[PDB]
Amino acid sequence: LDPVDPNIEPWNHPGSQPKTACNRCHCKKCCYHCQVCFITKGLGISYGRKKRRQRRRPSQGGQTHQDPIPKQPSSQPRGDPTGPKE
Repeated sequence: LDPVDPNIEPWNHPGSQPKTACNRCHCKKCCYHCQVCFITKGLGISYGRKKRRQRRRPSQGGQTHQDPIPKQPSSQPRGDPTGPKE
């Protein structure tokens, strides 16, 4: 775990497939800060996250992030045409 930063850097979704196209729907919103496989396998449950583990807070151009942009989809309804987020 914790290779580059997260396991496969899965903080870049269209907001219409990995979280809408009949995907997982069981471990993505399992009340746990929504980590979705990141620096720790505990899923940010309570091992001691540092937030800076992302090393790309300013990167959110269609990133559909969860911790940095939990505000909304962002860069979707007003940025890149993902699908039904416009």
